[PDB]
Amino acid sequence: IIGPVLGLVGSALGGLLKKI
Repeated sequence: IIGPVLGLVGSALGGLLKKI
């Protein structure tokens, strides 16, 4: 991927959303 950052944050973004 052009930027693994956007991909990694997006992952933690769904994990934080789980209990959000």
